[PDB]
Parts: sequence; structure tokens; C-alpha cells
Amino acid sequence: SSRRKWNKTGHAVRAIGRLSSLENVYIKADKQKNGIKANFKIRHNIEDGGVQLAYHYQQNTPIGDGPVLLPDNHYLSVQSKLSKDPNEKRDHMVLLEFVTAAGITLSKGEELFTGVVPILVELDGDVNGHKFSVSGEGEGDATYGKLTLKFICTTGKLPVPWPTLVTTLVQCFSRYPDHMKQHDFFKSAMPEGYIQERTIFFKDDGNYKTRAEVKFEGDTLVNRIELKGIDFKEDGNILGHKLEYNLPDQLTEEQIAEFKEAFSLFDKDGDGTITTKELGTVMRSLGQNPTEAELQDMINEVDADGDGTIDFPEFLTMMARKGSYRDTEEEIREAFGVFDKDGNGYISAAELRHVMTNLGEKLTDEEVDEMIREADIDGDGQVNYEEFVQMMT
Ligand SMILES: [Ca+2]
Ligand SMILES: [Ca+2]
Ligand SMILES: [Ca+2]
Ligand SMILES: [Ca+2]
Repeated sequence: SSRRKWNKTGHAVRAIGRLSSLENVYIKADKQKNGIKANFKIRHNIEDGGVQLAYHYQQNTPIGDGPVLLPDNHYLSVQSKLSKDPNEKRDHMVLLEFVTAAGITLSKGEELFTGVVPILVELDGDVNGHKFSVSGEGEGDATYGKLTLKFICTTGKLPVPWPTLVTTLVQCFSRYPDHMKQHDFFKSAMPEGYIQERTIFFKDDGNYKTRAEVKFEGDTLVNRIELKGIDFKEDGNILGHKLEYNLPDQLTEEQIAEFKEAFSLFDKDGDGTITTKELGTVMRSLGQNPTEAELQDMINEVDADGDGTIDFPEFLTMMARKGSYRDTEEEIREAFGVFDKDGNGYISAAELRHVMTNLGEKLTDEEVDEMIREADIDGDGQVNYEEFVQMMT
């Protein structure tokens, strides 16, 4: 009962947190090279709690002379599942991906991706002097933005965690909606292909420099990559293999139920969609003052159909992703600061009362005190950072 209030409010706060962040693959045109630039952020869960961030900068240039499509600013959204082959002795990765383009509200090479295309991947790498090779094969179905691939480390033991290689290991398989067909540089550069260059900064650790050639060889789409890693800590999350491999399908029906409870705090008229006005209302009642522009930006970050609203499914998707990948300490501390309005490091009854009252949740002072009780571990009559965290898991 009180836990439900903590989780509902918590989920609402973390939802605004997510809508404030930039979690997609952001693509912009680069006229100087008739290609595109991209930038994005990857969250890698750390085995025993915590998250390792990987910041990506990306550049793509066509290989051929033929005309290509230069996109308006937009993004790709990616869902990955990593798994193992039960009958594989070798160090390997089974990878399933769904990639979809969005971010804009409501070519010849494209023809090559109408059906299922075979894929081959070859990677030679060197990180802090630890050399390795990866070879992968599978297929892509751009109609659904689907990729399915199996990768083998052909030199024995992979000296870095599989998850860190994923973004390096064919964005031409992304699904562009009809109203965005003209923004698909990747397919447009086919069959001759493109060079794709990245630098990937692992926070508080080393970096990768990758150069890859993505093109058709016969009927097969082939990605050939070289990767150099430097400045890695030998006992860090990467070289020390401290990153989790997979996340669960989870979503205990109770979790979805909680997501829905959070959703209905935003959807105050119960039409199954959240507007800029609704998102705004909640944000203000939490003590923020975003402008209409910002509201539109936040919605566009998750607005799959481009209708300018967050509908219930889009919200569920957003929350499922937010539940998969852990938040940084700073993010949790900001969430905390939403309650800890004086910044003293402690959530007092008066503060929790201010929040719940402004939120519209009408309860008695005794109910507030009960919430504090449910949260209070050490018994000081307040909620501190650590208690907050242990509450929001
Ligand atoms: Ca609504
Ligand atoms: Ca929508
Ligand atoms: Ca306080
Ligand atoms: Ca306490």
C-alpha cells in the first residue's frame, strides 16, 4: 500500500528522468563528406550493481561516387538481446536485434533490402596489446529492422566483454518508416557501401577506435572492421570482465502493473496517451518549469508513431528499457533531489508531504509518516540516499 505509493511516485520520477536523457542513436547529415555523423550513449550493466557508460562518436562516408541521401536530423532506436548457444564450446555471442528509425514527426539501394539478406562480419582487434578476432554470420530483414547473428571469437578467449563489441559488430538493416524513407543514407549508399568510423569512450577507462567497411560482396552484406583499444585499466570493468552479459525478459505482471500506475499519473484524463500539457502538469507539480519546446523534445525522444504524444504502449516500451539498463549515480541523486528539496541529504516527512500534496495524491499526515516508516531503515525518522536506493529497486 505505502510501497505502491513509493513505487508509483518513484516510477513517475524516473520516467521524467528518462524523457530528459538522450538514449537514442542520433544521426545528422555531413555535407562535407556526403555522409552522416552519429553520436550516442551506451549503458553496460556492471555485474555487482552499477553501470559502465560508453560514449560513441561516429562518421560514415560513401565508398562509391553515386548520389546518396543526406538525412534530416533523426534517430535510431535499438533493442538487443544477447544469448548463448547451448551446443557451442567456443567463446561466442548469439545476438538478436530490432532497429527502427524515428524522431521526425508526421532510393535505388533500398531495393536490395526488401527481403532477407545474408550477413557476414569480420573483426580484427587489439586492446592494450591483447589481440583477438571475431567472425559472425547470420541474416538481416530490413522490413522489420531485424538482425540475427552468431559471433565466434576465432582466436580463443575474447579479452574484452562481448557487450562492448555489439555496436561495432550494419545500420542499413534499420527500418525506416514510410514518412522517413528519404532519410536513409545507409541503404542509399549500397551496394558499393560505406566506411564507418567510430571512437568509443568508456568512462573512467580506455577507448576504442574502429574503422569498418560495410558493403555488398555478391548477395551478402559484409562488415569488415579493425578495432584498436588503448588506455584500458587491466583490472577495470572491460579487461577485468566485470560487465553483465544479458538482461532478463522479466516484466513480472506486477512490474507492468506498476508502470501502468505511473502512466495513469500522467494520463490524467485517461485517454491512454500523454500530451505535452499532461507531462508539463506533472513536471510543474514536481517543481520543474519546462517550456513547450522542451516538452515536445522529451516526447519526441520516445514518440514511436510520431503523433506528438506518448501513448500507453510507447510508455511501456520506454519503461521496459529504463528497467533493463541501470541509472548512473548522478541520475539516482537527481531523482533523490526531487524529494530532498533542501539538499540536506535527507528526505523529511514535510518534504514527502510537499511532493505527495503537489502531485495530487491526497493522503493524511499519518499516511505520509507511514511511508517514511516503510522506507526508514536506521530509524532516524527520515529517508537518506542509501535507503532511497534500497526503496527504488
Ligand atoms: Ca491523456
Ligand atoms: Ca506517439
Ligand atoms: Ca531534506
Ligand atoms: Ca533513516
